[PDB]
Amino acid sequence: HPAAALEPIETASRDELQALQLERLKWSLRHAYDNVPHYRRTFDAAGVHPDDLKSLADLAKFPFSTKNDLRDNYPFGLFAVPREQVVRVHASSGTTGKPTVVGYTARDIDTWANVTARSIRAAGGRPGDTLHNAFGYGLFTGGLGIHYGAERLGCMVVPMSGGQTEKQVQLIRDFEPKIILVTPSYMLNLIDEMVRQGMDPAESSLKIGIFGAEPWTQALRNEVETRVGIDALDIYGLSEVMGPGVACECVETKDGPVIWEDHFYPEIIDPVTGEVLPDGSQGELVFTSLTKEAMPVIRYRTRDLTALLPPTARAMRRLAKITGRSDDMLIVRGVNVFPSQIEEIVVALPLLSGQFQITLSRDGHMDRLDLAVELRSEAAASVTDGERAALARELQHRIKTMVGVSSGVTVLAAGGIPATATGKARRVIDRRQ
Amino acid sequence: HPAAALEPIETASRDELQALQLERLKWSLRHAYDNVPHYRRTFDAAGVHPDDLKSLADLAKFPFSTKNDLRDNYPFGLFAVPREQVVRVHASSGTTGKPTVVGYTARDIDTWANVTARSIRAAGGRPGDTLHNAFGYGLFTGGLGIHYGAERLGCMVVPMSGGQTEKQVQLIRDFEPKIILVTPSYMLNLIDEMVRQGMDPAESSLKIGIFGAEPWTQALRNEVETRVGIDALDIYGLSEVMGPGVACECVETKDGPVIWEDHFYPEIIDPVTGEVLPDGSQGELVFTSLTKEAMPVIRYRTRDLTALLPPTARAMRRLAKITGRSDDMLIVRGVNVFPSQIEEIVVALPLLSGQFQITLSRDGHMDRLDLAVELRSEAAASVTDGERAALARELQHRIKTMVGVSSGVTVLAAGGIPATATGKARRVIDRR
Ligand SMILES: Nc1ncnc2c1ncn2[C@@H]1O[C@H](COP(=O)(O)OC(=O)Cc2ccccc2)[C@@H](O)[C@H]1O
Ligand SMILES: Nc1ncnc2c1ncn2[C@@H]1O[C@H](COP(=O)(O)OC(=O)Cc2ccccc2)[C@@H](O)[C@H]1O
Ligand SMILES: [K+]
Ligand SMILES: [K+]
Ligand SMILES: [Mg+2]
Ligand SMILES: [Mg+2]
Repeated sequence: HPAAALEPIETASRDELQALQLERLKWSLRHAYDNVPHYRRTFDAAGVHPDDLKSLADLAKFPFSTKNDLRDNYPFGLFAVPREQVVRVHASSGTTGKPTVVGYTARDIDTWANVTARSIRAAGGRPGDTLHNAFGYGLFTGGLGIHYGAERLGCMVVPMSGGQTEKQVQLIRDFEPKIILVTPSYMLNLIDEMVRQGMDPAESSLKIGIFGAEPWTQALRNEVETRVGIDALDIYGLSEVMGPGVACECVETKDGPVIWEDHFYPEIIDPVTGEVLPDGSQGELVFTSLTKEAMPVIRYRTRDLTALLPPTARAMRRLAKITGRSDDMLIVRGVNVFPSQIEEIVVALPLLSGQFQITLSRDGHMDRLDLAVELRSEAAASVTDGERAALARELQHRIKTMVGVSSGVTVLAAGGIPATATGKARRVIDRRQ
Repeated sequence: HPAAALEPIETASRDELQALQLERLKWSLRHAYDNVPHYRRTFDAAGVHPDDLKSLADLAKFPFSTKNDLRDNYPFGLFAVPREQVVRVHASSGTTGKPTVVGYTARDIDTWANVTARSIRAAGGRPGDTLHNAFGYGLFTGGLGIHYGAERLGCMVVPMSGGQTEKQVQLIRDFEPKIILVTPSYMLNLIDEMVRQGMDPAESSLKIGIFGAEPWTQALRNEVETRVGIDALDIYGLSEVMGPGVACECVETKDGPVIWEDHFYPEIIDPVTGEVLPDGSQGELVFTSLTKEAMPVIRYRTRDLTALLPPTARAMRRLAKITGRSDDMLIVRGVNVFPSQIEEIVVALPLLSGQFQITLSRDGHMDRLDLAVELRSEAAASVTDGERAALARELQHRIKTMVGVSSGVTVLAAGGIPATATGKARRVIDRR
């Protein structure tokens, strides 16, 4: 429409694809090196120059980037263009109170829309389909990324965003979307609300669900597909690389997300040593962007554990199950949360010692985050019961506001959280299984 | 950058503008009549036909449309193209539990981006400026309309959306926007938060504030301009017509929103008789779209009371103060709320009689919505205090969810709300 068709590159030969990748990879390395002081330093210190890349395998010579490099160059230090050529910024959780920040040229936004349209098409969406977009609109990459891709595909986009459960179901009923884009966790909430409204979940217009932003199981898939009468497809990404639409599953094979590696070049490494592993081996997923202008990323470590699998329905490889992470990051209802994020907010309250413990659990199918924090000892003496309840509320509101997750808060006497014999607490107890 | 400069039509002659309007009006009326059964019907019933329009003055022959017509044709009954050619819907409060729903073709989106870019440019914005967009992103037209306009103009858009007050100020501090787009009420919240963070409001990077979605005073303008060190400009619109970017003020003259009447054709009428009034005269603003494909609107009554003023900085006319409305609609923090909307949610709870009263008040500079409802008599006798407090919280949450506004809720005994001698209550007491 024109976007009903596959792009030529989607069905290109392995040779054609690898030639394109090599030509873009040379450009992207040199773009990074010339235009981003950090990469100039980081390459120089590693003894490597862009010229050193003669073949795809030569990528292993180049250093890794991580979340720390963004943190150390906040807010815009990793831009490879002047800010006056940057039309979009997006923001998500960092390890400190400064968000992780990414920027995009006009071309970058166009590229993003194109791969996100490609993803929705791979999953079976078409021009003219009504599409219910329940990913968060705003600083998160999910909502706006899915928005542009769907609009580029010629879908009728319902910009629902991520809350208002009764209204979600009202509009699914009234607007009759064929496609829903939503976290897998919130999809379950929506099914529950259909039931409470007297709507059998299989009596909906939906034929396709495209789920991402967090891991989900085969069992969740079977449960959604069966109850709602849809094909459910897996859409992957992360803000640093672009957003959603880094990889997406094809409905013809349903055999895991296809990585759009004409744009986003994947490697798998041992998470401990950093050595590159052969395709089929489980390790940590690393990306190098091939077409990004504003913020090229070079061997960016996702911390996601997975594996690369051979091409099937496309010219490109696939991801295996994403089985966890190699850092301490939590995802709650699609929202990235670091324990250190919470710590910073906890310590900011002068009545609290800084001692804290997050317990994650499952209440039915819903994740629950519960936060215990300790008073300073001098404070137990003087803080009233009403004062410590308000302290709990205030802490809950700041975490909701600054991190973006809802949490139960409990305020304990000093020593109230079980510690090592010298006072060290386990920061995260995840019982969600 | 292809959006730094004015468009030719912006400084065209009045003759040339009116000739474009007439041609586009002929097209719009016929597009509506040919393709929307509703309009076929209302035109026919009014004894008029698109051919009947031979000059701009002939528009007064055509019937008005209103929110009711959207209500009666929900969700998509006023589309003039197949739904498969519509790429966007947006939704805002109706008088019922069904939202007011509007649709756009790909071309429509492009047209809307163009007039919103033009608006932000009029207010002094330029390609390369960092713009902090704090209008709500989602079903509201505000967030996404401003988004596409600012992107089109080549601003660095920060897609902040409407909440998270501490984070708003953190990112204004850190990202150093030159432009903020936000409701005028929420701008005041933001200034308070600056103070609480130990930031003097005048030590921001901001140079331009573009405020709308609701009426604001000269006094609010003076306060914001003084305290923040900016020029504040007024941007107007409504979802049925397109969104924000129907009209916007020029920083050159700061004499009220310029109507982009190459796209949106204004009339002022007496809100009682429907008679068209001469420019300079106070009445009700009525729009007819000139370029819209998916949902052409013909003589749509905004219910906004204002006047048309002569051109100054552009070829196009300006709006006077928007002084109020000719219906019972409320706006709280940019969110449209109908009393009938609230009634529908109240009546849905089977313990409650349906008797209700909204009190609006000003808590400092902040609007409060406070809602009293009555139990049915048989229920007072039997509902505990815990249950009745839970009822209040549930009503509060359903109003927040379905209407989009926060409110205090009180649950009273039957007759607890002052009524007429035969039990009619005043629905709205606006003390703001
Ligand atoms: N399909 C998925 N399966 C498993 N994990 C996922 C999946 N999608 C994203 N994640 C996790 O979340 C991260 C990035 O979170 P971030 O907030 O940066 O970006 C958005 O989650 C972008 C997104 C939005 C909508 C759909 C898909 C992707 C990644 O490193 C994974 O750990
Ligand atoms: N600048 C303003 N001055 C006074 N009232 C305004 C102004 N802007 C809009 N209103 C009121 O809000 C309605 C429409 O509400 P609705 O939600 O459909 O559309 C968005 O308020 C669109 C908007 C978004 C952001 C900025 C400006 C305009 C309109 O009929 C007026 O009563
Ligand atoms: K995520
Ligand atoms: K409004
Ligand atoms: Mg179904
Ligand atoms: Mg200033």
